[PDB]
Amino acid sequence: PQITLWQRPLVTIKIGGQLKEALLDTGADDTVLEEMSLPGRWKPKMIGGIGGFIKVRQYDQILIEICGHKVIGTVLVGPTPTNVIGRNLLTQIGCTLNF
Amino acid sequence: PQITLWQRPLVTIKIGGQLKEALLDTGADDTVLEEMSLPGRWKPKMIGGIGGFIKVRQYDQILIEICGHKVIGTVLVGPTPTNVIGRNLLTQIGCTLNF
Ligand SMILES: CC(C)(C)OC(=O)N[C@@H](Cc1ccccc1)[C@@H](O)CN[C@@H](Cc1ccccc1)C(=O)N[C@@H](CCC(=O)O)C(=O)N[C@@H](Cc1ccccc1)C(N)=O
Repeated sequence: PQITLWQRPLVTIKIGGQLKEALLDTGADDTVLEEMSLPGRWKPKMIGGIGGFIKVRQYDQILIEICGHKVIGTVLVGPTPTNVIGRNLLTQIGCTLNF
Repeated sequence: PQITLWQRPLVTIKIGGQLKEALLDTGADDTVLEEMSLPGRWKPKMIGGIGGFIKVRQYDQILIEICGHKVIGTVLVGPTPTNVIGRNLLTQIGCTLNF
């Protein structure tokens, strides 16, 4: 739908059988979730933002249901303060900015 | 206009007589710009993101022209790696997410 920015753009997502809330973030190249049990293989990675860099684990082809849409993509799991849905998934659900 | 997320959502902004590029970021409560000479009074502040926290200076009622729209709001200036336009200004230009 259409979502204004008067409040944080938080949505419900389903990933790995669990329900979580996540921030739709146009300024994030990647999707990064707070520490969680995810199954499968992975490679370590380092990502950066305002404040510096953190080490996360990268899982590829993970199924996530964002609002009503299912998408498969990479999800980084590590010490982020909040779950953020980045552009790698936002393009999959057809998300656009408008003004 | 309508902007997809296949690439970073970078726009041209004019602030303090200078031209700069900035990222439209729905996941940022605030607008934070790389170190720049801005005139006026300010209060120190600390902001956080993925990676930790940084110290910035806060200027209120600063005029910024984002794309074709003029807006007046708070702008944080400090050591951010890239200029980000946060929700405090995105609401001013009527920016919405859609999918
Ligand atoms: C700007 C500020 C007011 C301090 O708010 C946030 O940081 N907001 C974050 C959400 C949040 C707010 C408050 C509390 C908790 C959580 C989120 O929107 C962050 N958005 C961008 C802001 C930003 C972009 C670029 C530079 C500096 C800052 C970001 O860090 N995005 C990261 C997210 C992690 C990721 O996607 O990997 C990113 O795209 N990083 C890229 C590019 C990069 C590399 C190295 C350094 C900086 C940026 C990357 N591939 O690592």
